[PDB]
Amino acid sequence: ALAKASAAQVDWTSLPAAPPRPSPSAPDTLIRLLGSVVDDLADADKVEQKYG
Amino acid sequence: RYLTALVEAEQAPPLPFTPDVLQLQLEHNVLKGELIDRLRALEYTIVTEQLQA
Repeated sequence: ALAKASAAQVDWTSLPAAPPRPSPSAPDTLIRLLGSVVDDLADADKVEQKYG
Repeated sequence: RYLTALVEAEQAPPLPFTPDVLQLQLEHNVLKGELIDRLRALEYTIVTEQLQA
């Protein structure tokens, strides 16, 4: 029962929790270069992080 | 994507469209002649206003 419980206890078929992402805090230089585009790129990053 | 966004940013133009320079110089020359003729008519009326004054 101990061996069975230990084997059952872990989900090898599942994917582990990646480390958490703190806030972006984008730099003023990159913002000055790309004012309006970083929002679209961040949305695409969320889309790819969820789907891809 | 950031590379392409930067290359597109630097290579983009001040305007968002492609102006047809010929039609713009056409409207410019027509409007110029209408403005010169308007100023000449206004000087023509100003002569009568500085006469009444």
